[PDB]
Amino acid sequence: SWEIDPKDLTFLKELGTGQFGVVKYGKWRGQYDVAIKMIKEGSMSEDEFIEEAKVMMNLSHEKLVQLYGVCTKQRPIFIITEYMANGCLLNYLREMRHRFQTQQLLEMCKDVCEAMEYLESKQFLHRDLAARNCLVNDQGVVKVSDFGLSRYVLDDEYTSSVGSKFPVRWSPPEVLMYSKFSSKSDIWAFGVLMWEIYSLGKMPYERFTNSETAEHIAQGLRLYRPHLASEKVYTIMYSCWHEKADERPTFKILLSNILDVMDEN
Ligand SMILES: Cn1cc(-c2cccc(N3CCc4c(sc5c4CC(C)(C)C5)C3=O)c2CO)cc(Nc2ccncn2)c1=O
Repeated sequence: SWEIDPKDLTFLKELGTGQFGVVKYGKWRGQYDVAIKMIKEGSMSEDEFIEEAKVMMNLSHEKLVQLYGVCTKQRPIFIITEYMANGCLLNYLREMRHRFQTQQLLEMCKDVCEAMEYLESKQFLHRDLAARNCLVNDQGVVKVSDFGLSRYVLDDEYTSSVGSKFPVRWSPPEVLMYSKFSSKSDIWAFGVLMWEIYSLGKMPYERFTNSETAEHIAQGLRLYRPHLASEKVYTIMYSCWHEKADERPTFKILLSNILDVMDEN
């Protein structure tokens, strides 16, 4: 794992707080934009993360928010990542909702699907894919962020499937019932993400509680077709929500489906 010298980091701006505490914007060696997570003590299974972190860093793709390296020879430890000037996709969708062409929406889906196909090819699970966990750069490219980190979270409200922070609305039945994560639970989440994109950042199952969502999707309830989604596009997101995991497509197939819709237009 790349151990970055904290002396090479210059903090510039507060970016707010996430599950592991404060995140800042800064530069590495006076030139490269980076984000720096300052890992709050007690928020992360740190020994576990450090022991397992090299695989995460070796993940390299244009549509992933890259994990560059770590600073572990001090307290608190740092995680250093690629910086994305336009912030998280969920806010981006909401703030420009009157400006998007539908072709731009499909392109966001393509971006995320490319990232997820790559992770799938590495047998690497995201485990918390959602618009809130995608970021947007200065040229409008969407990238997937914080893949794999859900595993190291110490927060019972997040790790319990009946916790108030658990991503119930992005979870398939087998995750809610058995905590069975697989590439196919990332597939389900991706479908919900597509719905978030085409709904311009609406909350899935708004007005339903988490437990009501779990209850009803287990009984077959599915998100409705957003007004901006064509039938071809809705067919793609809907295919991600087969009750049976083994009936859901791969990200390779989804990518091929999305490319086909793009060509046709
Ligand atoms: C890389 N990066 C991270 C952030 C940023 C800033 C504050 C907080 C966070 N989050 C939010 C999401 C998140 C963490 S850790 C973690 C999650 C989900 C999880 C439960 C699985 C584990 C986090 O660190 C992030 C995303 O990692 C903001 C950026 N950009 C901007 C730009 C302008 N304004 C604000 N942010 C940016 O480029």
